[PDB]
Amino acid sequence: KQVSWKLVTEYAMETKCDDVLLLLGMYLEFQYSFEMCLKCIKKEQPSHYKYHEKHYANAAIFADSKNQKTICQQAVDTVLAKKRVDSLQLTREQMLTNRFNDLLDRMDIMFGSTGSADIEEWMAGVAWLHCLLPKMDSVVYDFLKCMVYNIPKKRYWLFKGPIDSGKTTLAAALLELCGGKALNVNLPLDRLNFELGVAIDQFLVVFEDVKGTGGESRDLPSGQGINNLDNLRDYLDGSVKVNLEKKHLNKRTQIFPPGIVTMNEYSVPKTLQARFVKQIDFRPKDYLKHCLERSEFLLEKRIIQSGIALLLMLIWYRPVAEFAQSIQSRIVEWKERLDKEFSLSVYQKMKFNVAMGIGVLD
Amino acid sequence: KQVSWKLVTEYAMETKCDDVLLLLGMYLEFQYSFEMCLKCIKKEQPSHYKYHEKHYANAAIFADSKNQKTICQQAVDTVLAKKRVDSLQLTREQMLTNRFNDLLDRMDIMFGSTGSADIEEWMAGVAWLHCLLPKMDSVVYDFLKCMVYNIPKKRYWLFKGPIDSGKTTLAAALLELCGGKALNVNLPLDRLNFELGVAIDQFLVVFEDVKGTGGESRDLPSGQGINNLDNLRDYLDGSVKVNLEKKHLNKRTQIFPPGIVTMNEYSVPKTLQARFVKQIDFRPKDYLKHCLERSEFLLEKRIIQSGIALLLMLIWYRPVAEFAQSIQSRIVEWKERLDKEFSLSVYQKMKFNVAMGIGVLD
Amino acid sequence: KQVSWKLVTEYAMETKCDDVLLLLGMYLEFQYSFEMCLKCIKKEQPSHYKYHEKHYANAAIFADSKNQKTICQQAVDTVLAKKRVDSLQLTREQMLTNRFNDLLDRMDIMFGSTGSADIEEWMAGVAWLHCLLPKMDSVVYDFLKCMVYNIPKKRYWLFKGPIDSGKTTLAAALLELCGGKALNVNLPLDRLNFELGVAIDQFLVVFEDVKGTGGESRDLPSGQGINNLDNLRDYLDGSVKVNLEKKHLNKRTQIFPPGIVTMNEYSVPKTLQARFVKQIDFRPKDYLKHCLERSEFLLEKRIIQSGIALLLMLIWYRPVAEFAQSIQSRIVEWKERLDKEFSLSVYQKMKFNVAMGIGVLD
Amino acid sequence: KQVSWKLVTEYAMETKCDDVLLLLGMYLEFQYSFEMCLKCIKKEQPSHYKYHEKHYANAAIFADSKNQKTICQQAVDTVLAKKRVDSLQLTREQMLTNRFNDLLDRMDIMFGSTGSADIEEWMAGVAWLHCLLPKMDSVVYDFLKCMVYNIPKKRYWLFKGPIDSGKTTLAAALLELCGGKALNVNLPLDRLNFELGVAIDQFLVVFEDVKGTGGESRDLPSGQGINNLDNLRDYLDGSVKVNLEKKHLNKRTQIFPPGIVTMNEYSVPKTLQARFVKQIDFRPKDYLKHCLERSEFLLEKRIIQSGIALLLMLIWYRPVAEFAQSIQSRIVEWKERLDKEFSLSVYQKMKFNVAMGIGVLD
Amino acid sequence: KQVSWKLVTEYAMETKCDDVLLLLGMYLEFQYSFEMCLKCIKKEQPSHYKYHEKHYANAAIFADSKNQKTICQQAVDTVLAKKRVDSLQLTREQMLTNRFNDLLDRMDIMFGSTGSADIEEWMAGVAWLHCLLPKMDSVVYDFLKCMVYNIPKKRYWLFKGPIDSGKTTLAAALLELCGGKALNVNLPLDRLNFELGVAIDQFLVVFEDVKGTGGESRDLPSGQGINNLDNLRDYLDGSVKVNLEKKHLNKRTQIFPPGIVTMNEYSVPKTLQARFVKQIDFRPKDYLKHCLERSEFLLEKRIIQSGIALLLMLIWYRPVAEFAQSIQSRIVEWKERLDKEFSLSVYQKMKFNVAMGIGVLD
DNA sequence: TTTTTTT
Ligand SMILES: Nc1ncnc2c1ncn2[C@@H]1O[C@H](COP(=O)(O)OP(=O)(O)O)[C@@H](O)[C@H]1O
Ligand SMILES: Nc1ncnc2c1ncn2[C@@H]1O[C@H](COP(=O)(O)OP(=O)(O)O)[C@@H](O)[C@H]1O
Ligand SMILES: Nc1ncnc2c1ncn2[C@@H]1O[C@H](COP(=O)(O)OP(=O)(O)O)[C@@H](O)[C@H]1O
Ligand SMILES: Nc1ncnc2c1ncn2[C@@H]1O[C@H](COP(=O)(O)OP(=O)(O)O)[C@@H](O)[C@H]1O
Ligand SMILES: Nc1ncnc2c1ncn2[C@@H]1O[C@H](COP(=O)(O)OP(=O)(O)O)[C@@H](O)[C@H]1O
Repeated sequence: KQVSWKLVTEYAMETKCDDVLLLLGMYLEFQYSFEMCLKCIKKEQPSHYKYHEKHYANAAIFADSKNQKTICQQAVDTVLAKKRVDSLQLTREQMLTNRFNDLLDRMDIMFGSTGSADIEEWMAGVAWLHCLLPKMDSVVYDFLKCMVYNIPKKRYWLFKGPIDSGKTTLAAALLELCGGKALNVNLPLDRLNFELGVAIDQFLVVFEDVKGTGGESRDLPSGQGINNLDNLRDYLDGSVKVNLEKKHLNKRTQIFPPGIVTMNEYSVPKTLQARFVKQIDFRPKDYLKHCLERSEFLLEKRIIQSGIALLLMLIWYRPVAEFAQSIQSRIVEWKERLDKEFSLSVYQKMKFNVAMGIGVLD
Repeated sequence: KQVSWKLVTEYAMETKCDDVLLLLGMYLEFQYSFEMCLKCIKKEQPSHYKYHEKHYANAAIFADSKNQKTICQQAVDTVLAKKRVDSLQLTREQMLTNRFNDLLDRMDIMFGSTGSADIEEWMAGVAWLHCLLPKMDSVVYDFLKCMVYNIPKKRYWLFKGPIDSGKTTLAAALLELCGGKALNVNLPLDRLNFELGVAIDQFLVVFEDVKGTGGESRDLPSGQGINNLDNLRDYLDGSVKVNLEKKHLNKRTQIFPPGIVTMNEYSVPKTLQARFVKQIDFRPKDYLKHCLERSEFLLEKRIIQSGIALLLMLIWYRPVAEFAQSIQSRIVEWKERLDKEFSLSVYQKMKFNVAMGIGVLD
Repeated sequence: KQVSWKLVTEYAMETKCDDVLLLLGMYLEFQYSFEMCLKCIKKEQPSHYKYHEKHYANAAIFADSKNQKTICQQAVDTVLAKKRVDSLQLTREQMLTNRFNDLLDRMDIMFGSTGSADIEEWMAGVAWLHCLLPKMDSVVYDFLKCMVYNIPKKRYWLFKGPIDSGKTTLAAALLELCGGKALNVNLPLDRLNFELGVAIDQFLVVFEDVKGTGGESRDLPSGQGINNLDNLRDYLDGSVKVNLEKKHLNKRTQIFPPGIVTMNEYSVPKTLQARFVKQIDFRPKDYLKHCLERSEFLLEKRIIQSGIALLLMLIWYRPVAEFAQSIQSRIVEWKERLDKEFSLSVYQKMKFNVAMGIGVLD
Repeated sequence: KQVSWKLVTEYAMETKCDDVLLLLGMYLEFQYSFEMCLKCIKKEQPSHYKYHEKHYANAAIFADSKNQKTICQQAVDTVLAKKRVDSLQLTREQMLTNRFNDLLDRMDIMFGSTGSADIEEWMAGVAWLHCLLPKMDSVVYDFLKCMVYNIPKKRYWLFKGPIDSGKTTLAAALLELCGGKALNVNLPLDRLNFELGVAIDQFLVVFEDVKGTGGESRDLPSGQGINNLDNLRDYLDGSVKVNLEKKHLNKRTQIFPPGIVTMNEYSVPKTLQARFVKQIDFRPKDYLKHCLERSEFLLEKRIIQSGIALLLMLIWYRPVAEFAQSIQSRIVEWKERLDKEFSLSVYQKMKFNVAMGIGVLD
Repeated sequence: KQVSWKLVTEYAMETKCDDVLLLLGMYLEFQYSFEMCLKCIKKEQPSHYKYHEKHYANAAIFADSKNQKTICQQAVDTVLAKKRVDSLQLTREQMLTNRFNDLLDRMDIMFGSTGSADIEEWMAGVAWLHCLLPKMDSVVYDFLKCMVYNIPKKRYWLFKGPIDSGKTTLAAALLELCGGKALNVNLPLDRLNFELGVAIDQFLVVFEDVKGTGGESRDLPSGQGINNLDNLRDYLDGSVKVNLEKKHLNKRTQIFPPGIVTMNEYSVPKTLQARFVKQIDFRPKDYLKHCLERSEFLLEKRIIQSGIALLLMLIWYRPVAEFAQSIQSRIVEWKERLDKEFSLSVYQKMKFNVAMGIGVLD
């Protein structure tokens, strides 16, 4: 009998696998007998136990084959081909809707019967995130719409505040909610060349902790990031296509993606201040610090950094009609799921605990 | 049965794909039944629904095949071969006539029944651009004439002026009309060679926002760009061929393209001013600035940066005889469309609105 | 029924193609029917209409083939193989005699019944070049002997003088007459390897617009050229075989070509001054500018740079006996055309016009 | 009806080709019929008229074949394989004996009645060059003896002296008398990897114009060469096998060959100074230059640089027993044949003409 | 029939052949008949006449084969693979056994029937070193066993003395008895990290001429070398694995090799003094200089500075039963050779005349 | 792999 190359390519497509060694290893685990597989019976990894039943007959023949890495390469090139087709043909609203579909799939497993996580612990995360800024759910929705519409010169937001105020916490959650990357522009103009190359085909970027110079009475390290941003003005404005470089690969011409700049209270040049739409001032708050000392599980599970928490915030607060037409069905299912388990009185009691600096789940 | 490699090569020539991954992704999705195909029913992308019914039989057999990327690589070689043949054998008037034909195909789709845009928005763009410089249609035409003749020494145009003065708006629109690339020569010398390699076979080059030295006299940043340009003087003149390189590929010998330099008001060494045949001064105009803020659809849809707008300007103002004899019959059809859907009073009112800082549609 | 690889090899040999993409593109055009081809009926490019009828049957079999680039790579290597054989086996007099035959073939097509060139406009170029230096045909003939005899350490010529004085003009014309490559040595030492590799198997090199270190008090830019070139002294002499390099290919060992160095009034080290035979000083001549300004057809058609203009000068002034024995019989045919289509007096009027700063033709 | 790969390998062994494009070009010329072959009738090159009649039948079938470059690779590999066998298994005296046999075969054909050269002008070469130094012919013998012994850590020679002093013409003459390759180590140390790779299985290495640090006040610019050699100490000592590299081929483990360094008057670090066995320093002379001005055939025909001129000198001054025993019978034929024409009285007269600066002839 | 690839691999294994083109070249020699072979009758090399009778049948088929280099590549990979199995097991004793095997075989040649120098020069040098330092025949055997055991903290020996005392000249011979490299730790601390990386995967390290501070009190130059070395605590002691990096490579983790420090007479901080297991003081002796001056061939043949002189000393004095139980048989022959080629009394005569300051062969 | 990256 012969290997079906078509069944391998299907598995790669449905697993969304970019990687020749990961695919090869995953697929070789299907050769052992289905009826007695310990990895199925512990139900431990979803990308195994959902597929082993189908692929056993092909995996047995594949284990005898001589072509193995050649079969996996064609499968991986098919998955890479779809990504490139999508990048050039989807509108930004569809890219975001696909990303929410990926997140909702992970939530269904994570809060399912074999799930590890309590939904009570993640709703405590929504209560703590809501106290970080005024009107958080509007701020998150304004951010999403701004990244979708991508209007020239209305592309970037500035996060400003003392050390330990929440800047990296909120930024990391937005990066997970709509996939993106972090950049470090504090380097010399020499090395920036490959640093800016991380943004190739990304939806969103964050410039993390850019350092100015001067203001030394404030007790701040000096660096050159603000000078660099002032020379990188064209990338922030975004009217024109710029050349971007990865190590060993040819230059690509792109409209550089929108993003977030985080900084301490360094002085902005009047030039740079004008490229931003909004600045959000973060300030330290004593009640939130006392709360985290008495609700450690938020930090230790990394709940407050995670985009699943921001999505649960959006699901609770925003009306169904703001979401795109195809995802609305999953959302009304998830709303009814949540309203059945959290009474509004319990959620207001969670928020009242956070405002008092007491532990959330008393 | 066996795959027809000839039909794949035919598809690549009709859609003009250079990317092997993009061609592979496109061709695979034809494998599903044409009678049901959702993107054909939705009329989503012209690169798909115009072809699916023809290629369906071959795409099913291609999905079974074991040398898919060898098939796609040969098809991409075939499209590259036509580009190099056309580059050595066509006169620059024919190269430009072919670029106008591509744009007019986009305009037929874009302003047809399937398309999203409409003419009164984009024609207000042509009214806005005409207020930027005196006699804009003569300046655009005289530029096109210069680039087609490509006379040595008498070859490059210099745009200078304060920030927010429309240099990059015009330069990006001229770039989109002719086709070409933007280069950032502000770099260190040891990596300029790969930057200049982006010019290979292009029709235009635009050297964007080159920094000088001595800017503190004006409160301007400092950078090497103007000194690098003084070392590249051989590339600007175009008297003799230069050697250009892409990463991992052997050097190619050709005459460097003509084009545009944009800069802030640095002092220019007189040996470089001797090499620029025309200098166009841009200055702040407050009425243009007020008009954009009240007419922001001009930015949100990128109407003012786009070469389709400049071609509509040429169609409105130029007499039919100045286009090459091949494309004239297609242009009189467009003059008829525009003179049907508009009147002089409508366009005279749009320019009247701009000149008073009123909204262009008021 | 199978492709004959020998027919493609003949076509490549008769056409002299060095790159695989160009050979592939040319040959794929032959698959369409000979009885209707528009490119044959217009007689537009001579590489097509002379060969299509012979190759058509094979081209349709080539278009079905699974192996196309492999076929073309063998054919291109066969053309490169002949050029390597001749570079070891021929004397330099025969190399130049062959290059003159190639030029005289182009002159038959340019000035034939089926081409655009006007012999009066090209003989107007001879008048302008004959004014640039005194005794111009003596200079051209002494240059040619220097390149043919290739006497060690007496091989290079130096051109000095202001910007806009005819030095790059005459260098480009000599470079087309002999054939060769133009090289840039103003970049730093560490990437010169692949630049000097452009000189492999060539007859001439021209080092364009070399920059010195000093002279800044004259308002002349500083750079690395003369420092680099003083390290390269071993390449200039041609007493010893050097090692030359291209990407992915092994070291070639050969004597480096003779050539021309061009520069703008920098001072030169005594070690470099010892390795040039003759220095030519160019000083601006006002009447040549006012002539050229009224004679813009010279620049558009590039006549004053073209090697054909110096070959026409040699046919006008030199005796017949001092061309090689096989090419004399074609030169005497060209002597007769020029004495039929011009008198002396029409040529003497043109040369008087150039002295007067009037347009060359009147 | 198959191509004989055996016959191609025999042609490469008899011609001793070591480049694939050259062998391909040479073998393809044999496909045309033997009878009418214009090159065989004129007898232009021995590598053609010796072999065509034998190889014709195989070359016609080679011209139909489609593996052509793989056939030539296996033939060139066979020739490179034999040189490595010789390089290990021959006695080092016999390698020099073999190289003289190659020269003595080549010297006989060029002084044949069919040859272009003549005895008196090449003996003027012997006269001029023996005048260049004190006791020249015994200095050449001392060099040959030193290289033949190759006593570890007692190999290399220095030369030192200024421009136009004579060092490089002597080094070039020795290089052709032996087998050898010139190297340029003035480039930065990390690039030298493939430069040193040329010495693989060579007899002599010569380092030409190696530059020190400082001394620039004499108009002798600096470079990395001497610091490189002090790093490359392990290769001069060569008491152990070094590892030498070339592109896409398995690397060679070998002792680096004996050789010569030529320099201008730089300082030498004591660590490097200790490696060189002998230091034959140079001084300029004036009547020799007066003679060359009047005797231009010497440089035109490259008489003074060639190893044939030193071999004519060693034939002149050396006793016949000092050579190897196989060539002893050839050397008496050249001793006699040379004396039979060129008597000592006329030799002394023209040697006086050099000494007096007259110009050598009569 | 077909080629046996295993017969080729047997020849490569038994010849211990490391290199593809060398294997190809030697195996092709077996094409011709065994009975007639001229090399077999002369017996010039063992690698031919031992095998030709056996391998002739295969070599007749190998000559017709169309993929000869692939056969040889597999054979060489088989010999190279066996060296990496042996790397698994090498105890540091067995490293020194085979390091000696490589050096005796070069002694067998150089002093042999086909030799190049006579032991009467070498033995007077061995007698000279046997009076440079007290009891030195015991020192070298003790030194080597410290290196073989590589006991932590017991690793390093300090050679101290004023200039011209014998330090560098003995360090050369010990480094050539072992294998290793020298390091120059006088560099500023920034550059030391790359210098130390040269020790990657080696048996021995030698540190040369560490500059102190305060040595100007005796006109000694001063520098950081001692202060750098005092800070390399973990590299000297050898209890823990340390990181090493070459330029352009990733960091390697290993125990740092043992070694020798040679020092120009400065003071040593008592921290650094605790790192060295034994200190050797070298002192000027004028009778050693008079001896050298009256025996200058000792230096000019470089008798003193070789691992050959130290191995020859280990042969003379030490007993046989302490050499490894395999290699000890090869010292039987060099003992009996020396005991008969040289006189037990003549040694004492030349040590006497050395100590007398008389010429060592007088 | 070589080149590019690294230095
Ligand atoms: N608004 C706040 N008030 C008090 N503590 C905070 C606040 N936001 C965050 N923290 C504390 O600071 C830690 C780090 O927050 P992060 O956002 O990573 O720092 P930064 O604001 O400097 O980027 C959190 O884990 C939490 O313990
Ligand atoms: N005459 C003008 N006066 C003031 N602003 C202008 C004028 N023309 C264009 N603009 C502004 O130019 C902006 C485009 O950027 P641009 O000025 O071209 O950048 P740069 O000057 O760096 O090339 C537009 O967003 C618009 O607001
Ligand atoms: N006699 C002259 N006076 C002024 N300009 C001249 C003269 N001769 C040639 N030129 C100019 O030389 C230009 C070409 O450059 P050229 O002077 O040959 O080299 P470079 O600019 O490097 O010195 C032509 O476009 C032409 O305008
Ligand atoms: N005595 C001499 N007479 C004439 N020319 C000489 C003499 N010595 C050297 N040369 C010139 O220098 C070249 C090589 O000698 P060398 O002293 O090495 O010069 P360079 O230092 O320029 O290489 C010769 O080929 C020749 O052109
Ligand atoms: N103990 C000694 N007494 C006198 N001269 C010596 C002594 N040791 C070496 N020499 C001489 O000193 C020269 C330099 O030796 P070297 O090892 O460079 O000195 P150092 O001990 O400073 O390293 C030797 O070549 C030798 O001629």
